[PDB]
This record gives sequence, C-alpha cells and structure tokens, in this order.
Amino acid sequence: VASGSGEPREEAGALGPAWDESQLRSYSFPTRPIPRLSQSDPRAEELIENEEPVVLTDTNLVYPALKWDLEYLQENIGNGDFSVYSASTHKFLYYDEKKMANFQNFKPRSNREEMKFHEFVEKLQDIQQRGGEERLYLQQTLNDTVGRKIVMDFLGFNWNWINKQQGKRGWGQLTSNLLLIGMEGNVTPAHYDEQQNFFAQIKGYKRCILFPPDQFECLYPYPVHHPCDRQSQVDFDNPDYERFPNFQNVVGYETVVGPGDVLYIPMYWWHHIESLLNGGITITVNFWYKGAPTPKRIEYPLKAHQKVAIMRNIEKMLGEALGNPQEVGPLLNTMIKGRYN
Amino acid sequence: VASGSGEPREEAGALGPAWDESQLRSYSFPTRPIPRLSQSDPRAEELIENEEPVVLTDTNLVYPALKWDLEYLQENIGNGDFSVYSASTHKFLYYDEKKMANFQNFKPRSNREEMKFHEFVEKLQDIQQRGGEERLYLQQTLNDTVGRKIVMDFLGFNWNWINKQQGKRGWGQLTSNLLLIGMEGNVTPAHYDEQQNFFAQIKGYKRCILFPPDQFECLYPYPVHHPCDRQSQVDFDNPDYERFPNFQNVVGYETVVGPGDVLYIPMYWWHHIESLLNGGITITVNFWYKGAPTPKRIEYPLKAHQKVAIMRNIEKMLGEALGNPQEVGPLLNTMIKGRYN
Amino acid sequence: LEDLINSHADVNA
Amino acid sequence: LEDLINSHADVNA
Ligand SMILES: O=C(O)CCC(=O)C(=O)O
Ligand SMILES: O=C(O)CCC(=O)C(=O)O
Ligand SMILES: [Fe+2]
Ligand SMILES: [Fe+2]
Repeated sequence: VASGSGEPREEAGALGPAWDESQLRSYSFPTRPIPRLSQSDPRAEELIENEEPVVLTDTNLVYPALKWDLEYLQENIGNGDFSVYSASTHKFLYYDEKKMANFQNFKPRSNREEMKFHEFVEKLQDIQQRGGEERLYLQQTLNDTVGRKIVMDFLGFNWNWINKQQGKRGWGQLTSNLLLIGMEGNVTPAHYDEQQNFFAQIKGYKRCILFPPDQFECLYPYPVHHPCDRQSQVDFDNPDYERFPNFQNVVGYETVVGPGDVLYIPMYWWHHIESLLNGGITITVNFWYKGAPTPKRIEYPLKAHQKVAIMRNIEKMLGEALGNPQEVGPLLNTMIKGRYN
Repeated sequence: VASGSGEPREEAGALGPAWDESQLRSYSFPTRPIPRLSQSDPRAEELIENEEPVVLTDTNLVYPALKWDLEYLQENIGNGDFSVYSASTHKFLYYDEKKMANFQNFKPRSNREEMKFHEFVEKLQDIQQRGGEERLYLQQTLNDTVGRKIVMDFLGFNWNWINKQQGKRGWGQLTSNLLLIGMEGNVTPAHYDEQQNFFAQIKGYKRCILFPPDQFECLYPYPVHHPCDRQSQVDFDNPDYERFPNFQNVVGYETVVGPGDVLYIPMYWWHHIESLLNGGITITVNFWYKGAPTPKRIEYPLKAHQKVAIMRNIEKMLGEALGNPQEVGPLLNTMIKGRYN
Repeated sequence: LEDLINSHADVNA
Repeated sequence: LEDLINSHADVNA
C-alpha cells in the first residue's frame, strides 16, 4: 500500500515513461498514492467535498498555458517586477519577512529579489551555462502588468469548471494565482497553507508529498510568531528524531503531477513539493480560495484543522496579551510542566 | 534570614511563651518571616497597597469575638446548618464539588456534612473523649440564621478600619466572612484564593506559610477544571521532586497568628495553614473582598498574578472550545512538544 | 485580549 | 469561543 506515487505513467505516442524513480529524492517515511481521477468521476467530487487530496487529470483548467515556456513568457509576460528567491541548497524554506522582527536570530536560507522576467531568464541562463550551484525560484502573483497574450491565455482557463467548484464547496473568493517557475531539483519544504488550493501543473514534473491535518504532532511547525510560521521544523533530508520523535510516525500521500494535471491541496494539509532531479525547469500556476465559513453550530468532536486553528489562535492571543511573542513559550511551559504533561 | 515565623512571642503577665517550635510541623523548604506591624505603622499600609502579606497586631477587627469558644458559640450561634468536613489525615484538601463531574476518578480525602453547631461540638467532644484519630473542621459562611448575641458581636467588629481599607485599596465588595473552627494539628494544604483576604485570628494559634504569585512554577496547581483547582498538587509532607522538581526552589513567608492578629493574605498569594499541634482548637473569621478592577491601560511587563489570571483563562477557554476539559492537556502538549519546550 | 488578564472570584468555600 | 476555531488566510506568498 506504500506504492508511493505509483509506477511512472506511460506517455502518449509511446514517447517512453514521463519520468522515473531515480528523479525522486529519498526519505525515511512511507507514502500511499493520491488518487488520479477524472473530473467527471464521482469519486473526485467526493474527495474534494471531503477535503482530501486528488489529482484531476482532465480539467483543462490551464489549457492555454500548456504552451508556456521561458521564451514565450519572456516574449509577452510584461515589464513588471518578479519576486525571485535564490539559495545555496535545494531547499527553499519560505520565511515571513514582516515577522523577522520577532526573531532577530534568524538567518535566511533563501533571499528574495525583484527583477524583470528577462532578467530571471538570464540569471537562470548563466548558471545554466556556467554550471553554478546556485538555485533560483520565481514565485510571483499574476497582477495587471501582465502581457496581452498572457491576459488572453488567462481568459482561456476553464473558469466554468473551477468557478462551479468554488460554488459547490461554498468556498470564498479567489485570493490569487501564484506563478511558480523553478529549477529541476528545487524543493519547497513541508508546510500547510490556510486556504483551498488548486495546483495546476504546466511544465516539467513535480512530486507532491501531502500530510493530513491530524499529523500536526509529527510535523512540528515553527511557532506562530516565527518567520517560518506554518513550515515544518523537521529537516526531511536529515530528520532529528531526538527533537522530533513523532516524525517517525509520519505517513504522507504522494504523487507526481505533470503538464495538465491539477492537484487539489485541501486547506491546512501539509505539502512538500519538489521539481524532479534532471527533469528541467517546472512551471505551475496555483489558485487560492478562502475556505468556506464556519457552520452555524460546530459539531463535536472537532475536526483536526479546527484544533490547529485553535492552537494557532491561542499562540497569537498569548503573543498580544504578554506584549511580547518570546514570552509565549515560557508561559505555555509554566502552564503544563507538572500539570498536564 | 530564614528565621521562620520568628521566636515565640512572650505572653503578657509573664504567662510564658504563647507556643513553641515543637508545635510546628517540619518541611523541606526555607521561610522568611512576615512583618508583624501596627495598624498605625506606615509600613503596614505600604505592604497592603503593595499587596504583600503582613500581620497587623492591633486592629481590634474582631475584638468582640475574642470571647468566643465552643460553649459561647453553641450557646447562641443559631439553629442553621454548619458545613463540616471530616478526614482520616491531618490534611483537609479542599475540592470543588461542582467540578467533580469532570474527574470521575477523584477520591475525596475529606467529606462534608451539614449539622447543628451543638452537633459539631458533640462529634468533636466524642472523638475528644474516645481519643479517635478522626478529624473535623467547621468551615461555614456567616448567614442570617445567626444568633442574637453573635449578630451583636458582629456589629462590634472594627468596620471603621476595615471599610477604609476597602476604600483605600479600591477593592470591591465584601463577598463573605468564613467561620473556621478546627482541631489542633489540622492542615489546609497550600492553595491561592482569587480574592483579597483579611484573616482574623480568634482562638488558638495558626501557622501561616505564604508563597508569592511568581512561585507558580514551584507549586504546581491542579488543572483549572480539576476539583482541586487552585490547590498545590505537591504533598508538603512528602514532596515528589521527580514530578515537581521546581518545588526545590520554593521559599515561603511564614508566621504564627494568635488571638487578635489579622493576617493580610493578598489575592493570588499561596497559603498553607495549620493549627498548632497540641495547641487546642482554633477559631478564625476571615473577610473576603473582590480585588480592585483592572486599570485603564495595563502597563508592561505584566505582574505575576496577571499571568496566572491569563493561564487560568486559557485553560477555561480550551475547556469550552474543545467541548471537553480532558482534551485540554493533549491540545496543550501538542502545542508545545517540539515547538516551545 | 485584556478580557484575558481579568480574573474571577473563587475561594476555598 | 468559536471566535477561537475561526481561521485566517495565510499562504506561502
Ligand atoms: O509548488 C511549489 O513549489 C510550492 C507551492 C505551494 O506550496 C502552494 O501552491 O501552495
Ligand atoms: O484557616 C484555614 O485553615 C484556611 C483559610 C483560608 O485558606 C482562607 O481564609 O483563605
Ligand atoms: Fe503551499
Ligand atoms: Fe484560602
């Protein structure tokens, strides 16, 4: 049952296997595969309503974007500035800058930098030709400054379908569309987002390792006031079982998305994402939606994400009441030490 | 500086020392003495405003009650029912009955029982003559059903003085007057009350061991939803340093109150109270006042009792939100384990 | 908040 | 309460 992401899919026109195992990094934990279904399959709709991951193989959600690539985008993506993170390692740990205040002892592993698409493509072309070890990752929201063709393509997305999803799930509004363009091998460490996400793969292959909300005690997120809030403190490449013992009870659902696939990442679900090794650059556009609002009377017992919501709020409250985020830990410890533990 | 409660006071008329060391139980912790001052002494007023313990030797607060004793009280205290706790050991751990629901695995060490004063005096006279090991402790609020003379004596209390205290400290209303009549040797284990208290000694001698609010982590109170809420889990006679390590850093302020003394027990201050061994029965009447309300803008950093107030509230919140008090510990542990500890 | 540091009024009675 | 279990809307952006 630990098939992983399943056997490599066979490409149409006998073009060989899309990717192969050796492109996947190795980890200490087991994973079961995420269902790869058809948007017309009743099961998929079932999984989405039940807030469980699922790869939809035929939405045509971002059909017009499947022709995107560096040249095309550079050709007409606009003149605006694109946020670009650089890093020494293959892990791009996201950090909230507005929170960097609280922890003056945090050394960023990845640094951001604004630039023009053509600049990213160059910096990317240089390392690419000079064989540098440096890595880049473009993560920018799609604004107004967008090119004419890109705005055209954007209109070609399957809004009929996605909008109905927003309606059936009672979700809130579409908060944004993030454009991600990464280099083969790049990794986004495990974290959970507070919104519903439709992850539409465009170019290259990405391995997605998700974990359910109820595995909060195995993933050890950073403190809410820390810059790395919502990220796992556990280093998947070298898990510290002394500090993070329950990480040995972790079980994730995995899959490899390719051009045309849309992975539903339910709100609060942890996800670890990597661009296959030697798989070339990757392109993905995600859609973020505020989740549906809290029901009239909250039934019992609570769902795992509700508890996570509570914990998060308790930490924020103590942060304000105490007048200083760093006294949160001490107060919490004083509260349980010898009383609840 | 660990004088304890100081050297035994010499009684007027060369009637020898009021009490002696051998009447005091022995404990593993050190104590410094609580100032014994005059109500006219500026220092006392200073200590009260600063919310620090102090024994006031001359208030005449309960002057008329100094003539009380079993016969007198029985003679005219009324026909109402008096709450009476019985127990095998010398420790009368207070338990909140309304909370006994939450912990169906709690075995009461002391059992309550309503009865007529004359009944308490009898049950007390029997054990007293049959040399029983059983112990009793009368703890009853002074109601309306009070006798005529008792109501007279009550009027003789020094309201002028105490009322001014309530006014100077901005305290709230007098919530009640508890009448406590115990047997020599009886002990009330360390706990903290949420109100300002003026502890007026009437008959016999009581040793009072107080601890400041900031020693919360050394006294390990029971969970807020537990019946023994606000009591220390540490057994002073046999302290479990494995479960309660910080109990080895505990330092209390001590004193022995006698007829006529009034001990100010500041709100949230822990107190351990014992009737001297072979010292006869003890009588005390306390006065409970709601503390002053929270100031306009709360300055920083917070005072220790404010933090204790916060912790208490956090526990109550999780108790309601989770829909069940017993899930509080687990949620709290899941919150800090590997994140804040 | 601050509706946090406020107390109650419980005593051993 | 229940003003407790409500969430926010933070994503890695
Ligand atoms: O694709 C990635 O590398 C990160 C994306 C992600 O975490 C998201 O869209 O929620
Ligand atoms: O005097 C006693 O034994 C207990 C009294 C007490 O805890 C109080 O009055 O607050
Ligand atoms: Fe994410
Ligand atoms: Fe008390």
